Amino acid sequence: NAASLVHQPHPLEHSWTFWFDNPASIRPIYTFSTVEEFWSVYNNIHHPSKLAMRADLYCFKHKIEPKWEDPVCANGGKWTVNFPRGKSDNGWLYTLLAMIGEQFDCGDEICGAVVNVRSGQDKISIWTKNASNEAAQASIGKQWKEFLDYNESIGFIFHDDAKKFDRHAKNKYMV
Ligand SMILES: C[n+]1cn([C@@H]2O[C@H](COP(=O)(O)OP(=O)(O)O)[C@@H](O)[C@H]2O)c2nc(N)[nH]c(=O)c21
Repeated sequence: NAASLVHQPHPLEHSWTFWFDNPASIRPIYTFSTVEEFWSVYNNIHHPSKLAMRADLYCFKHKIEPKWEDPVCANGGKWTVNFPRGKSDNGWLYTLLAMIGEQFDCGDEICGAVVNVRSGQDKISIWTKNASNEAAQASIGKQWKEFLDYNESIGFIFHDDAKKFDRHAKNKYMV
C-alpha cells in the first residue's frame, strides 16, 4: 500500500556505520543507508561536546573497519583538524554531511571520519586510501578546509607512519 509511497526514504550513495570507542575494542553501533536513518541516528548519539573524555566516535563506509590494518585503509592516511574542547560539533556535522552526501571531488578515496574528544583540543580526522596520491589527497584536504571555513594549516599522516612512529609521526602533506 501507499504508506511507503508518500513517505519514501531517500537513500544515500553508500551505507555508513558509526562506531564508538568508550572512556581492537571499537564496537559498531548504528549503520545507516538513508538520509532519514542518518538523522535518526545522529540525533540519538551524543555530540562531541557531550562525549566523555578520551572517547572516539567513527563514521566509516559500510564494510570499512576503522583500523589501519583494514585492507582498504592499509595504504591510506588522514587529514586532521583541531578545535577547542567543546567547540567541534559543527565541524563534525559539516564533515559527516560532506561525506555521506558525496560532496568531495575525490570522494572515491574517502574511507570515513573520526572525532577524538580530548581535554584541551578536539580533533577530527578524515581517513582516505592511497596516501601516495598527493594530487588527490591535497584536493580532499583543501576542500575540507573550504567546507569547514577552517583558516589554519592541516596535515596528513600516512597510517604506515602512524603505526611505525606512534606519537612521533610527521605530516607528509600540508594544505
Ligand atoms: C586511531 N588508532 C589509535 N590506535 C592506537 O591506540 C592509541 C590511542 O591513542 P588516542 O587515544 O588516539 O590519543 P591519546 O592517547 O593521545 O589521547 C594510538 O596511539 C595508537 O597507538 C590504533 N590502533 C589501531 N590498530 N587502529 C587504529 O585505528 C588506531
